[PDB]
Amino acid sequence: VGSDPVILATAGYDHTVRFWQAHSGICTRTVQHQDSQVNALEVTPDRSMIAAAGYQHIRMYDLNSNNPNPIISYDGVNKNIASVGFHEDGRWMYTGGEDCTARIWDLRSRNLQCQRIFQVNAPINCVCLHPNQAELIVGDQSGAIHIWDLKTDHNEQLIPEPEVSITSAHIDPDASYMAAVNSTGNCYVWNLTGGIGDEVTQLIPKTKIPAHTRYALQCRFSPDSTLLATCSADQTCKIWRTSNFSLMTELSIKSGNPGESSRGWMWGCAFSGDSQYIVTASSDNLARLWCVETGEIKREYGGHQKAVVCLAFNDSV
Amino acid sequence: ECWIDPLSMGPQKALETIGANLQKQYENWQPRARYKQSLDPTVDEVKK
Amino acid sequence: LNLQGINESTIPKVLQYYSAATEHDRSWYKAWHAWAVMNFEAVLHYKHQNQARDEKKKVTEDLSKTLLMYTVPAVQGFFRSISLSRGNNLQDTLRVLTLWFDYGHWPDVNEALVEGVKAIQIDTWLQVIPQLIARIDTPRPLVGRLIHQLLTDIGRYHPQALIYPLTVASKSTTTARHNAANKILKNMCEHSNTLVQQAMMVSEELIRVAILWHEMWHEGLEEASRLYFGERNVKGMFEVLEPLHAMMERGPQTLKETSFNQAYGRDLMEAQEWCRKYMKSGNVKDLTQAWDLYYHVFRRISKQLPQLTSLELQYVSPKLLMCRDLELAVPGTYDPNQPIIRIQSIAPSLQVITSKQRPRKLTLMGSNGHEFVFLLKGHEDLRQDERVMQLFGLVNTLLANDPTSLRKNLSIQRYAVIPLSTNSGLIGWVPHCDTLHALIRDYREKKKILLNIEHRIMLRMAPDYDHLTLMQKVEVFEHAVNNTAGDDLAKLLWLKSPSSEVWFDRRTNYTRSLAVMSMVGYILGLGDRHPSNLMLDRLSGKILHIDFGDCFEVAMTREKFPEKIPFRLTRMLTNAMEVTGLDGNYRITCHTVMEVLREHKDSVMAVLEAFVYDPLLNWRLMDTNTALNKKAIQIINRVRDKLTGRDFSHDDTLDVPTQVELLIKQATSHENLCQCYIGWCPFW
Repeated sequence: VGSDPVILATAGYDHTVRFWQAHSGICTRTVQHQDSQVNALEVTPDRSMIAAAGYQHIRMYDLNSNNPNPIISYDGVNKNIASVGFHEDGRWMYTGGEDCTARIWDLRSRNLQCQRIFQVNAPINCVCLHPNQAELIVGDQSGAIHIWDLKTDHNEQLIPEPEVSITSAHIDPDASYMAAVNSTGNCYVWNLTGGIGDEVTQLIPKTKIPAHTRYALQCRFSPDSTLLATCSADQTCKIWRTSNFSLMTELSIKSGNPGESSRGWMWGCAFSGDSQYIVTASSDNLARLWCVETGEIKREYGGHQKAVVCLAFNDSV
Repeated sequence: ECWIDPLSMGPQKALETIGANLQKQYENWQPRARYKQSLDPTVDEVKK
Repeated sequence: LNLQGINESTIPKVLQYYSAATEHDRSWYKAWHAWAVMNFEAVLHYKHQNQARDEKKKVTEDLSKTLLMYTVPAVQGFFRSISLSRGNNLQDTLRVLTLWFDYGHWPDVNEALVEGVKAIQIDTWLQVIPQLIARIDTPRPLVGRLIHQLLTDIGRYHPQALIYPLTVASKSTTTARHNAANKILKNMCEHSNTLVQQAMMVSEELIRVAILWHEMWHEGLEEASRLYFGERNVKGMFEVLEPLHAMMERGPQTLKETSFNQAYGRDLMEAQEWCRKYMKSGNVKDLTQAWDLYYHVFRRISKQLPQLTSLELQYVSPKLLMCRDLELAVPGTYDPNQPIIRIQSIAPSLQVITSKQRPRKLTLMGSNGHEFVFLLKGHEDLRQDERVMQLFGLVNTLLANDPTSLRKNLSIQRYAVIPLSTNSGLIGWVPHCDTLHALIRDYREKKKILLNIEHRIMLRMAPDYDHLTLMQKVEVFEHAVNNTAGDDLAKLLWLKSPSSEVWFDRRTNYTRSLAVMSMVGYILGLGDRHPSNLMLDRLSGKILHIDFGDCFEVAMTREKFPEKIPFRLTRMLTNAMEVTGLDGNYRITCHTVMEVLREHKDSVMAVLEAFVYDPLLNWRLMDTNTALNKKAIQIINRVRDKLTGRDFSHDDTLDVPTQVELLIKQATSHENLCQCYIGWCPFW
């Protein structure tokens, strides 16, 4: 799990976090997570310990040692933790909850209490750390994206569309484009002005992609920054090319038969180390390692009793 | 039943109450005797 | 006004106009009503501009002359517009009360009111007897003296309209209310005397019936256990229990109270000895003996309470059994036009309903010969319901006047509500009704369907449903809705109906009545509409709403399980309607109701403002908060915005079709429905 270069954790409503192997597709070890589900996993850049954000506790399990109890159980929060970020230095950790109060947690510090807080109006649905490690993008249920600066605290609130919950938002590693997604199924792309010291961070609206008919759930650029995977409740994980914003490949898990209601929502999109493959979790209890160019399920992972809401993927050498 | 309306008191209490009153009534005539009620008894219960 | 607005320059102009109109047509109702309401708005505009400017010496003295310049015209005008309307004066009469209560302590406003009260007919005031008695103890002397004198003359003609609310005031806890009520009763006695004695007894006996000693001890020990074991509030625990000891210190007045003091009373008095030893010693071993005795009787009571299925008058209150051919009339039946349907006799048995609150089922025989069934609720304040029924009366009047509504036979089904104390009161039992939950339960037991099937499917798919995120909840909810055929109510409405011809009429009535109460409930703010709180008439098919405990978006305000649904428009109700959907009868009916209410916004606003501002009902708003005046102003503003149609966005006014469409989407939205507490049953 830890000693293996690739990691692929998985977790959902069954109170487990199963660490698979990409080359085989065999469950190496499970880990218990009582009292709640897991809403979002996250491997640390150092790769020393995974994270598991749940209900009123951000837990962080060990990746190297096997079968251990949670190393950290950061309590003292409420109404779930929607997401978790991680600072590339490995000191700071970000979260977002439904209490309308973003936070930052010092792993190095022994203090249980958090460090800083950025309260907002509506519940925070998603966090995303900007690769420069200076700006923290923060979506919410009212529609308001924010950019809480990590040095000046100057939040530049911005609402692409009034009264639509923005469910996820990601920014590519090259800081070129930033994508956002809402429950209507649009994909608002924003061109990042090149400011670091100035921190202007001006968001220039490029294209409203009519991505899906029904609720969209997660978007994420590739490390190449050529592709933009966009998951939704229509059981299709579309992949949009960054240059033309066109549908290069449409990965669907539909029945192929009109008599099949609520097969399962698709909310997984993690690119491979080189953007050749793409992992994808679905509510049919099955992870799926897709192929980008062809669009074929190479391997299927099974054994989860309940739905699968999270993924983790780490090819860091 | 034993000068007690059973449906007024509800089923279970009424059955206990009638047994108690019936004991008192008999205790007017024979006050020095061991009374032992059986209320909707089984066969073993009657045997013992 | 529509072009310019309300400001310093328009008011002198629009008054010049309405004055001319009044001159050219003296008799014309609308010319006086518009002049009066305009003056009244010129009052409240300059009052709120004083608080906006002066609050935020000479200016208030100028304001005295300024408002009194507009207050005396308003009063004289409303009194003339009351006589002319002769049957549609509700709005005008309430506006008179608001003016009287606020400014009537002034000599000049008092004079105008005195001349007016003489001129106006005494039948008009029967509409607003609740609002008058609410201010029975107004600190201002010149106001309160004229209230008494008016009530006196309401006593001398139509005393049946006064005895019930007066008897409730006469036994109020606060000293000034009861004193005023008794002083008025002293004057009422000379005219009749028999009425005062009868109503005082009947009400005392009904209260005794409404809450028995063992029921009071049960609720008291529950509260005292939560204070002691939960909060560790020992002095507050004695405050809960010491009234119950003083309650029994009257003694056994009925056979039920005798048998209570026999069985428990000895232990309670012994537990009081340990309590009184603790008061002068302060020992844990002393007070634990009292809680042992308290939990002994509490467990015995809890065992008894299921067995109390019925109460006989011979035991519980023999006074009421003796009562024959009372002149005191049946509650909420008195009409000045109809002949008084006085109480013939009370039935001997009381079918106690097995619920959380354990209501009784009182039934009275009328002198006309018809039986009148009631529901005797205990520890549930019914003054809200009384005020809400006054609102429904007004709305029914408005729908009767509109021809479109009249042609569609639109109306709200309402029932009698008669308070007896701050806790208890009588509710009129609506016959041929049963709760929606009961109907669905009985259909699903017939068809062998699991009652909690949708909930079980959800917990199977995701056992952490309560703790799931919003998107997760929406998925689970939708998966349940797709995997359950939601046709139980439509199907059972068909099967129940004897013939198709009747079924169609029942379904038309059902759809229209539902739409009417959806819009009215939205404006009023009525939340907490789970299927136990709405009932269906098994003959007419009309829907009935009950237990309006939550109003003015209290459900949205509360942190725990907040409800984001304006009115109940669930999938099962939609299926019960026409196959096409809400687009047909439901939408068209909603448009008509909304248009009429918007047209008559002034009348609706006047009624709403009076009861909200009432000090007695201020408690509910204060509890919702976390001063009192600021909270009330915000609530009124929200209601006004809904009638205008600016509720969704203040900047842009919305037309009636647009507003209705947005409301329907919000009510039926999956995201909003999922958040709702599971007891609300968003799946049915």
